[PDB]
Amino acid sequence: VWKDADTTLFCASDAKAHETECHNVWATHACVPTDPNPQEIHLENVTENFNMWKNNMVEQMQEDVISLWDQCLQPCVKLTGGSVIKQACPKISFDPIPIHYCTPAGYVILKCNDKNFNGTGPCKNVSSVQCTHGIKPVVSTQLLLNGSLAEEEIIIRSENLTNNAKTIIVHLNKSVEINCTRPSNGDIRKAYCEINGTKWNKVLKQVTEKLKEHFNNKTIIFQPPSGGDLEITMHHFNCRGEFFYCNTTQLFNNTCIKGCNGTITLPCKIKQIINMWQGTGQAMYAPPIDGKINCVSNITGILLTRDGGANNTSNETFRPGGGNIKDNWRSELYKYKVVQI
Amino acid sequence: QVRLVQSGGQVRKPGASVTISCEADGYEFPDYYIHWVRLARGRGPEWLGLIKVGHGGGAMYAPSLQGRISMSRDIHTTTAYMTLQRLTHDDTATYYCSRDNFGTRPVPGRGYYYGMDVWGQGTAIIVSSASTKGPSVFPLAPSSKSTSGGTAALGCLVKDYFPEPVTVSWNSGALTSGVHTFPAVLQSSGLYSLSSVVTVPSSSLGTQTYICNVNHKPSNTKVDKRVEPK
Amino acid sequence: EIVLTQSPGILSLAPGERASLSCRASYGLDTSHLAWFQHKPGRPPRLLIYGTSSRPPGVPDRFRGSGSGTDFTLTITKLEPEDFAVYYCQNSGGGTPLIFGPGTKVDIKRTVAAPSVFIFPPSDEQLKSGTASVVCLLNNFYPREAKVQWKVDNALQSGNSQESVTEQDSKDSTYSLSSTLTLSKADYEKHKVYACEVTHQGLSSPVTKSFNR
Ligand SMILES: *[C@@H]1O[C@H](CO)[C@@H](O[C@@H]2O[C@H](CO)[C@@H](O[C@@H]3O[C@H](CO[C@H]4O[C@H](CO)[C@@H](O)[C@H](O[C@H]5O[C@H](CO)[C@@H](O)[C@H](O)[C@@H]5O)[C@@H]4O)[C@@H](O)[C@H](O[C@H]4O[C@H](CO)[C@@H](O)[C@H](O)[C@@H]4O[C@H]4O[C@H](CO)[C@@H](O)[C@H](O)[C@@H]4O)[C@@H]3O)[C@H](O)[C@H]2NC(C)=O)[C@H](O)[C@H]1NC(C)=O
Ligand SMILES: *[C@@H]1O[C@H](CO)[C@@H](O[C@@H]2O[C@H](CO)[C@@H](O[C@@H]3O[C@H](CO[C@H]4O[C@H](CO)[C@@H](O)[C@H](O)[C@@H]4O)[C@@H](O)[C@H](O[C@H]4O[C@H](CO)[C@@H](O)[C@H](O)[C@@H]4O)[C@@H]3O)[C@H](O)[C@H]2NC(C)=O)[C@H](O)[C@H]1NC(C)=O
Ligand SMILES: *[C@@H]1O[C@H](CO)[C@@H](O[C@@H]2O[C@H](CO)[C@@H](O)[C@H](O)[C@H]2NC(C)=O)[C@H](O)[C@H]1NC(C)=O
Ligand SMILES: *[C@@H]1O[C@H](CO)[C@@H](O)[C@H](O)[C@H]1NC(C)=O
Ligand SMILES: *[C@@H]1O[C@H](CO)[C@@H](O)[C@H](O)[C@H]1NC(C)=O
Ligand SMILES: *[C@@H]1O[C@H](CO)[C@@H](O)[C@H](O)[C@H]1NC(C)=O
Ligand SMILES: *[C@@H]1O[C@H](CO)[C@@H](O)[C@H](O)[C@H]1NC(C)=O
Ligand SMILES: *[C@@H]1O[C@H](CO)[C@@H](O)[C@H](O)[C@H]1NC(C)=O
Ligand SMILES: *[C@@H]1O[C@H](CO)[C@@H](O)[C@H](O)[C@H]1NC(C)=O
Repeated sequence: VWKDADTTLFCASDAKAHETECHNVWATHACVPTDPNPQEIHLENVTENFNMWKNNMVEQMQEDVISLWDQCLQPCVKLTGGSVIKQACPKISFDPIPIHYCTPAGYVILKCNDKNFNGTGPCKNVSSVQCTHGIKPVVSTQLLLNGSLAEEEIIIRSENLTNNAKTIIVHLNKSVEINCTRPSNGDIRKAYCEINGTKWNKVLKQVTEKLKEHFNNKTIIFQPPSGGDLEITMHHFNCRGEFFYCNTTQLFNNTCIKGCNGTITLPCKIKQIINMWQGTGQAMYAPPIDGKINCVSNITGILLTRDGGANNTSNETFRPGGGNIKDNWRSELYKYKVVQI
Repeated sequence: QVRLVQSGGQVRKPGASVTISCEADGYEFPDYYIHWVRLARGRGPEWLGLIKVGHGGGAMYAPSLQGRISMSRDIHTTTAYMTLQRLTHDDTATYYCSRDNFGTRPVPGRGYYYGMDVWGQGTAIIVSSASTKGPSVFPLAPSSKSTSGGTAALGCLVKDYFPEPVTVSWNSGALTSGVHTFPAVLQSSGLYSLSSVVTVPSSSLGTQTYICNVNHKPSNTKVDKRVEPK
Repeated sequence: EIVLTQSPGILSLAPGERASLSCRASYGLDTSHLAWFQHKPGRPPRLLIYGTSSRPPGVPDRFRGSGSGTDFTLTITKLEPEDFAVYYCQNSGGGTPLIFGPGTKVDIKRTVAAPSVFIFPPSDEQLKSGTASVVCLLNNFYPREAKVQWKVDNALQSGNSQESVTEQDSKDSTYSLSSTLTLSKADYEKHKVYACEVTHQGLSSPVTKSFNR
């Protein structure tokens, strides 16, 4: 009745018309309202093959968030390959809202409902929907924030675990709150995040046990990022329109897997000059706004990179990636694929 | 016009380091990773590392070079860089940079493809302790041990010069038929050396003068060696 | 990891024949991670085939690739004169390291031709400087495989010689090899017989070119 196909999608959102928040402003003209009667039909005895890493829905969402960021966060100075653009840079309200991705006529979206589905291969419990769930376009590195959780066990996602040049997406089944704050007042860009070290090390031990199931019970070792921009060597994210940069060596402490029960406090910094995650160059913004800048986020996933050359070695090394924001949408679009009727 | 321009050739002492730049032009620099590959004399290409220029600028290096090689990228100036430290004699090669989709984007008509399609012009890195030295030309004289049925072989030994290259001609260019100028081999002394030979009729050994003309532009040395039967 | 093997070392065909080059993958990679390259001296490597069987724009249609995942083949339908070069396969994505294969040299077919072997004693001008170089010339031979053995008073020399081969001549499709045996003036004056033993497909018996100091 159907076959796999690629086509242009459209977005739907619950963006209010009079909101000044910039995800709303963009979605009011780039998306339609949400269907109040979502219809999901379960396919009896149907097996479909999914591939979250070769999914065109991710390319289309990436092109949306790029468009959404060009309209919203225009920097004072843009530096993109020998073109200096000086511009106005007004502070904005920036809180991501969920974006639904819907399919046009003649096509439909197949959703995978296997609780243990890792992202590739067959899916036993498939249903048919017209739109995806509400996916917030949260742009971050190292830690996936504010996403969905796995329904049963922790899920390790990768196009090929044997290929060390492929990103690993860890999908947690228990959220760990991260509470970041720029205190109100010597250094206006000094900030910090707070994580329950008891809840985090308990989850971090579980992801190492899950990685051991994929690497012949070898010793799992974590190490900090080996190089690159500060956007990838640090937990990078944006809060209240301010670009944060947090050091996460305390978050991947191998010895904690015992003074580990306390509160982990990551030293952060707000930077005006950033490397755009679009990969297009440098961008300078205005100094941070006054007052307490605070964001409380759910840690729902970890982006990892594995060091190769562990053939005869009895251990595996893992480092936090990675500056490919298309992996962020894959962490939510993995169970979806578009087919033509 | 898609193009990549590298910095010029360099000569470095053993133990020193070298940094090579790679400037992109004619395409969108953020859209492609950049690899570094070298080719040494008489050896296949060796992949040194790649730079994820569009995904944070991180780099992955070859295991045999980790700790010695370093790569990075600047997007605003569309330049990739490579630095190799503790240079040894084995590091003498032509170093190349190349762009690659590396499966990051589904480019139209090609998919999530992998392939270094555009390469820089190459940078010659010569690791040696020697300084600019002119060649000493020695004769390869023809004789009974150099004759075989009407034809005779003679030549010149262009030994102990640095650096490359030397150009060798015979009789000011009037003699080309039968000439074989061999590629120079970097001796253990750090100085290059090659031979240029030519086959001529044995009857002409007593009537025709054979002079090899050696020019070494780096040292500004020009030698004309008359080769006589021994 | 992945270990790449290419066979044969030298593939010898006439201009116009079909060429088939083998590239073996030890552990076997994804078909999207096997590329082919052409290399001519003085030029950067040229991407001919990406993803096992695809051609980038500007690559002639006679170049064709195929592979199962662990065994790969590059096909040249009709060999043009500019196609005689070295061809490497590469692990383009399934690394790292993104290893290149050892390479296969495609040279021009020819009837077997034995080398003209010449030996050159060291000059007196060089002998006065303290070094002695004995040159042995293998002239105009085919195929490329040639074995040169230096013997000083019937003693097999090993690590004191260097070989240099010219590119295949475009007219007669032959090769030329030079072998230089370097010795100090002291060691040279101690020994009498200096020989050059050549082994080639065109010679029924190994030819020895020798002289006495
Ligand atoms: C978030 O995800 C994590 C994973 O990343 C979850 O933690 C996992 O939870 C699963 C269960 O949902 C555990 O899997 C089970 O493991 C059983 C054996 O484990 C024992 O050995 C391992 C080491 O080899 C120890 O680590 C375990 O001990 C620890 O955990 C247990 C509880 O899990 C504690 O009690 C201990 O104190 C330790 O803390 C154990 O000693 C394994 O038997 C079981 O498999 C059976 O059941 C499953 C379904 O659950 C069946 O599919 C399967 O076929 C098996 O059924 C067989 O046996 C039953 C009877 O036993 C028969 O009826 C059947 O016919 C059949 O013969 C399962 O694999 C996993 O170990 C655990 N991992 C970690 C690191 O904690 C979190 O719970 C999850 N959190 C949330 C909130 O969702
Ligand atoms: C992961 O997801 C969580 C939950 O979605 C996010 O948490 C949200 O964080 C944002 C800030 O980034 C919070 O937004 C803040 O709301 C405050 C409350 O405003 C409401 O209520 C007041 C009265 O109490 C009304 O007057 C007002 O109209 C609203 O109804 C605002 O006061 C904050 O704005 C302040 O600062 C901004 C600029 O920084 C100024 O423009 C404002 O004038 C004001 O001074 C702010 O908008 C939001 O409340 C949080 N959600 C929840 C449910 O608590 C995480 O941020 C998110 N993580 C990431 C990384 O995206
Ligand atoms: C995700 O799960 C699928 C199975 O649901 C795994 O696919 C298997 O892959 C191996 C090769 O590694 C094949 O031999 C099996 O036949 C596949 N199982 C099937 C098709 O049911 C896949 O490897 C898993 N990937 C990860 C990253 O865990
Ligand atoms: C199948 O998927 C549906 C929708 O997510 C879910 O409600 C149901 O429990 C699943 N059933 C099985 C047997 O997996
Ligand atoms: C955080 O995760 C919990 C479940 O652990 C969920 O109930 C809550 O809605 C999540 N909050 C956000 C902002 O996503
Ligand atoms: C976050 O931390 C601040 C103090 O740094 C605290 O006042 C606030 O209540 C915390 N919020 C949560 C949700 O824990
Ligand atoms: C992160 O902090 C640790 C100490 O907590 C420090 O050693 C490391 O250099 C820091 N990393 C960066 C990128 O600053
Ligand atoms: C790791 O934790 C131990 C205590 O469990 C602490 O002493 C050490 O400083 C921590 N190291 C880092 C890098 O956070
Ligand atoms: C994963 O990569 C390894 C080599 O890098 C390869 O042997 C294997 O076939 C790959 N697996 C898949 C499913 O592509």
